[PDB]
Amino acid sequence: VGGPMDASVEEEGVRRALDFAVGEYNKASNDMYHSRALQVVRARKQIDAGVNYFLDVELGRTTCTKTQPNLDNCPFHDQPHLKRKAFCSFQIYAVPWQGTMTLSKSTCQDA
Amino acid sequence: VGGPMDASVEEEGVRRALDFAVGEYNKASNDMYHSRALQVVRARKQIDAGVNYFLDVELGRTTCTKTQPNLDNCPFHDQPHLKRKAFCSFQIYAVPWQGTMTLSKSTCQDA
Repeated sequence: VGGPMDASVEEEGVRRALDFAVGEYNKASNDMYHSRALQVVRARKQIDAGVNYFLDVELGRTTCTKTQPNLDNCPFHDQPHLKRKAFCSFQIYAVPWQGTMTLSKSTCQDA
Repeated sequence: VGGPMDASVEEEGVRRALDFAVGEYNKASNDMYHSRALQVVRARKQIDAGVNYFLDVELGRTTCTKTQPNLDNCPFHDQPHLKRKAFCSFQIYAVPWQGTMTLSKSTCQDA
């Protein structure tokens, strides 16, 4: 009911996946020795569609603290050394059946 | 040709996305002040399907260094304090048209 279906380690995409993983494990790992798979205890897979949102947005620093109300519409800093406008690029990954979002990518260039 | 289609900031899922993002921006940010969107310069979206692989795997530390050949089939450490078997869970996100993989999740419990 909804979850990942089993797949044979024999399967092409699974070998690719498993090779990739062990690969990253070794690259990241700090061992001078190479590790490799003894045995795959379980391999499953899930086709999963989601929407990516790409938003390019200018943010302004408002005059309200995070610990106060109305934040939605309160006014931007006009004092000279207090103001900051940043320009940001956000990538958001949305799985709509699940109602969840993740910030995949985030840069603010700030100016 | 292949890339993200424009979407109206008026659109429901986009407001959700933009609110989510600014939200995370503030949570992560170190400012005592709240930032909010001045203007959204550009908003696009892409429906994108990929396969998730979930692999549960026991890894063994082999006797070969990373800087030598045959690593695919070379033998595990048998000396007592040199051997390590770990048991790992890897989540791999594959976009097959693009031929790319990402390690989304990775834990080795080590024993």
